[PDB]
Amino acid sequence: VPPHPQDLEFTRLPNGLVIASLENYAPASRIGLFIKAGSRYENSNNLGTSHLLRLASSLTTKGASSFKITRGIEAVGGKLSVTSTRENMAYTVECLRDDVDILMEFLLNVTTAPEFRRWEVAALQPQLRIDKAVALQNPQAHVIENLHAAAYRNALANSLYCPDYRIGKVTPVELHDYVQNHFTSARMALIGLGVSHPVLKQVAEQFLNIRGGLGLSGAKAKYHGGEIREQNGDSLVHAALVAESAAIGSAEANAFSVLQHVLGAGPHVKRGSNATSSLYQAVAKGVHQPFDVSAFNASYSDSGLFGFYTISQAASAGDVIKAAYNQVKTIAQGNLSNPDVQAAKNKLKAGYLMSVESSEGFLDEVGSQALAAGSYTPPSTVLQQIDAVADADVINAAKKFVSGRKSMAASGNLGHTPFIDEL
Amino acid sequence: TATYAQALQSVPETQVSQLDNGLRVASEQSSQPTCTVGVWIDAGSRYESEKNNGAGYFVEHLAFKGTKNRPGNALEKEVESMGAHLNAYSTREHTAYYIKALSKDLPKAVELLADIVQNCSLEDSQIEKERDVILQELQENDTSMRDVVFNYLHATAFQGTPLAQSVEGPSENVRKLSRADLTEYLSRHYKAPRMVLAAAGGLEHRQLLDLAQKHFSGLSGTYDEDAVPTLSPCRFTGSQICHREDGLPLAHVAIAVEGPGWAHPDNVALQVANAIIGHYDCTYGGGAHLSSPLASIAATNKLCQSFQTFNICYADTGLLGAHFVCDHMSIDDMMFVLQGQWMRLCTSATESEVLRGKNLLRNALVSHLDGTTPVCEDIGRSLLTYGRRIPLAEWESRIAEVDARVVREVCSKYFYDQCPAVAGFGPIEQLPDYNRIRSGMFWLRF
Amino acid sequence: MLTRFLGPRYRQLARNWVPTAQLWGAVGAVGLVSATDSRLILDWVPTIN
Amino acid sequence: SHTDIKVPDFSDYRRPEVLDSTKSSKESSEARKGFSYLVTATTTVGVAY
Amino acid sequence: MLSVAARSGPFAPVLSATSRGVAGALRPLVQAAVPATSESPVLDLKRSVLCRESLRG
Repeated sequence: VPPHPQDLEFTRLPNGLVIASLENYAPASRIGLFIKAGSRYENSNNLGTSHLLRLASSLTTKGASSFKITRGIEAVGGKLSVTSTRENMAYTVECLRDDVDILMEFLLNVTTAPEFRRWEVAALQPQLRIDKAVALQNPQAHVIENLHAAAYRNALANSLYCPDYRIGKVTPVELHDYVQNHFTSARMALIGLGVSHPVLKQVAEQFLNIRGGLGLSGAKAKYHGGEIREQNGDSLVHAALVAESAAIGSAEANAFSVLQHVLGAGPHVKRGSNATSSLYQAVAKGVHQPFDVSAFNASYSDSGLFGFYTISQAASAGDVIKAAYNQVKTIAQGNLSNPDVQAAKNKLKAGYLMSVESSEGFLDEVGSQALAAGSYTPPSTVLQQIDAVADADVINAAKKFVSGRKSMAASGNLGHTPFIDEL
Repeated sequence: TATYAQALQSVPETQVSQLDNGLRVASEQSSQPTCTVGVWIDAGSRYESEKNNGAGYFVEHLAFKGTKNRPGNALEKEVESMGAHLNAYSTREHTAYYIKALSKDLPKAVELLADIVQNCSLEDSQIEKERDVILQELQENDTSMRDVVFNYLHATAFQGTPLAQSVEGPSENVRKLSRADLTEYLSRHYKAPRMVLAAAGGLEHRQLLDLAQKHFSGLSGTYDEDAVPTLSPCRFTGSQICHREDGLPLAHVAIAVEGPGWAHPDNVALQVANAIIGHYDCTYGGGAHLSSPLASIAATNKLCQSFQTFNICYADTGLLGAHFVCDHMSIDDMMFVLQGQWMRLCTSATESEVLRGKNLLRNALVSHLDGTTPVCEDIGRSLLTYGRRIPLAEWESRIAEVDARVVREVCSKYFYDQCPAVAGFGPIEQLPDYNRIRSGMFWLRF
Repeated sequence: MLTRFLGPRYRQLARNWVPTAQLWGAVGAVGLVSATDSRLILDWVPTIN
Repeated sequence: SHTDIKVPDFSDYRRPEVLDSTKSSKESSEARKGFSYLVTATTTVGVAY
Repeated sequence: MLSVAARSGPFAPVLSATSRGVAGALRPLVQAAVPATSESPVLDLKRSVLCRESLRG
């Protein structure tokens, strides 16, 4: 006999801040401040400022020194973590119920009263290099960073990691400017799990009433296309082929999500042949062994990148890519079932529900929703949204991929990795 | 607004029920639309001979490659078409196969799990493809310095016992294991009183029961009798294995004393003490200001790249200690500091830090039981080791009771003046001599 | 001047080292006695005269 | 393949109290440390003389 | 069904005070661990995977 639940309470304040909270009678609490401040708001003169920022969540703040933040949080055994994507920056804090108040205070201090002292920021610069080196050991992170650089001329092209030439040069004034102008009410969302709506609402009306920054979701991502190639000798070539798709929230995005599942995202079975994966079976048929494929799908506020990603021996890259591309073509030419889309719908829906099974998952989903849409869309209607996707919507997305100006990034021994020209 | 204490009482009681087999079927109903179903089995490698070793790891490979009702790849096609996920794992003492799926899908998920855990088609052609796949995995695991060190550690601490073995087995066993070898191991171990069907999410316990009688009726009933042995204890030795290799750029070291098994009540105090020492890694924010003295001194003087304390548990024994990774010239200082903390805790542990430990542990516990999967896993494991499901309220009480006196009493019992099992790999020229490591396990002040 | 060492923890520290420090002083005591014999400090118990 | 990593038998060197894989070693530990330490204690008493 | 990163695909780094620096969205790899020879360092100038602040007793 589990307790009857509770509904999420949602509220837009007139200054544009949004507040969302669920009272699950959990032993722990979770509070995250979602801010539209990702790397896409950086420009040519301050690339990397959002990285250093992301790494500075525990520098001294008015009201709370570094030592206090570190010692105060660890004394109740909570966490303070900050996570970024090209569009948002999210500060989440976690701890047992009885300790929300202090964590709440540290959160407010980090996001709204950072001091960014000269010496403390100076000591933090080398972290950019350690942080960056650790992310870059996954060949994926290079590729995807090069993919965006190649696809966009603008905002989403920015890297989520500080460019090498800026390590050591981002200044305290550049952080203050980044905060005063992006961490404002109309670009923020305060989500809570294990707290109550009045409390969040109280905290928001008292402390999150900041405004005088910029305005909307962008300068506008202008998609352009092109290709970046990084010779490497890794024995395995990583390549990603992609075209402009659709912005998040639009009906068309859902079609792409369903296409991603018709083609193939990750695996469902440990050490499996991946039978229902259109791309995989298509590459496997004519390529004999070490390899991987998956549809790739990224959607943002004002654009989207859809296509596929491949990993394969250096000499088979061309073949893997060409088979993968031809598979998409086959879907774009009408050769799509109905139970396939049905299976895809089921893979996608099961996955979404799975993605919000836990607190961490739920919370991030609620925060991003608040920023992207200004609403909270219950699992029922998301499943309903997915169901409205017709077979023709899926076919139409494939057709959009097949004929759009392409974008590509690839790393490895590129000697047999085709150039787009040749696709 | 409810308190933390109050919230612990709110978590629905895990319902346990037994079949006429020995198959325990337990569940924790939530309100989630998703769920996780699985079969936990008391089969590992601590149960294997020497010629045999690798047996279960080999079955894991064949487990999802076809049953008698669902051949070569049909199982995959079903799991995938409903959007479910089928995963599995194996330690030295446990094997598990779990399906992560939508709630409506519970009937099929149990049905599938049954078919895999009973009617497995270890077809000759497939067992032969898996030998090539497993050998590659062994080649791969060799590049993981961390996995290696823990296997070395196990191999030295448990020297001549079944616990010294790895899960995957020696390469020579992988290439010679026969179908008969696998079939016998399945027969001996995959039997009802040694398995627990566990689930968590949007399910009513009666569904689970019905499903368990419907699809698992057919094991142990007309079975058991002679050929069912227990587990012999494993002598802990305490020694050292050093694999010098200057070609690798960072040393890995793992040191531990013998800990008590799962059952022992003093695991809570050990975890509190371990939490105080905590963990570190070169990407943690906050360096010099971290509470843990080891962490702090490690970050400021850069004496390491990462370190982590652990408390591994097996039947009536365990490995308790820490593991770290660092530049060739920091192995000594790193050790000195590591050991410094154990004794400090053995002798002069103070109240505030013990509360930090207790709190770090309350958060680890609750933070970990978030989602049908970890919870499901928790039900299955617990019943295999505890025979019960230990409610959060109890663990809370057990944590609450720990004060400084306990910490310095419980650490002393396991750490003070005991021989460690040391395992090293990489540039280890400066790994301290055993005697010196041994002499740092006690202190002359005290 | 020199008293940042006052507080619950420092008090706690002190008490954990009491059985030890006391025991240690006794070592040295018995040590000094036995070193210069039972006239130059501490006579008594089963040893001659 | 690092799984082929043996650990040579030491029966030929282990004290008797530790010869059985079948049983704990925590028991003979006290006796073992006892012996080895008694030896060094007796020695210091000796040297002290 | 917003939440770009979990809509699977685009990248999402995380920094922490107690936990560890993560980089982790979607593309393949998982079914390259199966058809194999997908090595990895283990712990070459790095950090550590799986991360901690999870346990039990």
